[PDB]
Amino acid sequence: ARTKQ
Amino acid sequence: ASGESLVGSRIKVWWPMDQAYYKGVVESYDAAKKKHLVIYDDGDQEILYLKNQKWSPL
Repeated sequence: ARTKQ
Repeated sequence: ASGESLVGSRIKVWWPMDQAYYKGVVESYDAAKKKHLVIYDDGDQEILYLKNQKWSPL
């Protein structure tokens, strides 16, 4: 998904 | 502020999932697909439709 974490 | 004129600009792009802005530069624009290539500070890259993105210059 579009997350850094 | 979209389109080919944005190339070369430093922008910050909103990632909703992180509730965060991430800084990058617009390296190119694909006219036919209306896509901007953003290269981020941290080494990430995204091909984006900026019109459906929250983002800002500076």
